[PDB]
Amino acid sequence: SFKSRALNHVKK
Amino acid sequence: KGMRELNPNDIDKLINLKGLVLRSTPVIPDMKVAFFKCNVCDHTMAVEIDRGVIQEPARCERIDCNEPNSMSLIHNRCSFADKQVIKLQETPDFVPDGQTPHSISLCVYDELVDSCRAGDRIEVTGTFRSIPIRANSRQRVLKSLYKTYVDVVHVKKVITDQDLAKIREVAAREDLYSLLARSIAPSIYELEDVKKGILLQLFGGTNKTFTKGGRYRGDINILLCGDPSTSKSQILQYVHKITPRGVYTSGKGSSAVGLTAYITRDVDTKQLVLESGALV
Ligand SMILES: Nc1ncnc2c1ncn2[C@@H]1O[C@H](COP(=O)(O)OP(=O)(O)O)[C@@H](O)[C@H]1O
Ligand SMILES: [Mg+2]
Ligand SMILES: [Zn+2]
Repeated sequence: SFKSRALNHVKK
Repeated sequence: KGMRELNPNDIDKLINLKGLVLRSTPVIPDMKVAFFKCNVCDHTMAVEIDRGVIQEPARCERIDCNEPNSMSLIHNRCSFADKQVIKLQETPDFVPDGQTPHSISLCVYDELVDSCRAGDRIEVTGTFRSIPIRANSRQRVLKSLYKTYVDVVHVKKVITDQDLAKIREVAAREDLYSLLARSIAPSIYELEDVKKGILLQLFGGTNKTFTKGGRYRGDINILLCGDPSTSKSQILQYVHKITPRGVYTSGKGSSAVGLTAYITRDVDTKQLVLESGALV
């Protein structure tokens, strides 16, 4: 229904 | 060169100036190297500044993280330098026909900051630069008239063992008192006692730091009262030249407040300040 992307805190 | 002889031809060339310092702004921090941190991956990078422009990055420089427009400036981690702006007034002699003397602004960075005080005669070498003035804050539009100023690169404010060995030789002279008393005021004739008294004032007594009480100062006060035509004012001027600090105040030309201190306000800072009188 929608397009979303996610950024993870562990990536820091 | 004179402050009234700088033409457009002499722009971006090394010139030499001399004048009197009128006022200097406080230290201004000038950015040298900027510091950017990625809001996502917390990656830090430093970028240089060219011609007053930050070479900001469009996106994070890391390969794994490439989020655009996620970089932010950390204000308190960027390297900074010292900047100061001075106003120089041309020497009174250069004034052709008694008008308001012209003034030229100067910029000094790093070591030369806080090198010249207000009310001092200096000789400055620097680049005669020119820079546009923006017509308004919120546009790139520029005025056609350029502001002129000087980028200072050098400032000159206008004991060795051999001298000490020389000085110690005079002290051995038996007639040292007469020598100094005769050299303090060469022109005045047959006033040896007056000269001697004047000399002992220059040396002064001995300083004492004294707790359980108050400080005791070895300063000597001398009064020279006598017949008019005798050399009184001449000795006053002669001593006024020798001493490193002093004010030639006269009678009926000075006020009670004028001697001690005057209460005033600073327009630039809008704060209550006090000036130093003749005695101070
Ligand atoms: N002993 C002296 N040595 C040198 N100059 C003298 C002497 N006596 C008088 N004069 C001259 O007389 C003038 C006295 O004027 P001034 O010193 O102004 O007197 P006062 O300041 O006491 O009114 C000086 O210009 C000085 O040249
Ligand atoms: Mg006099
Ligand atoms: Zn990043």
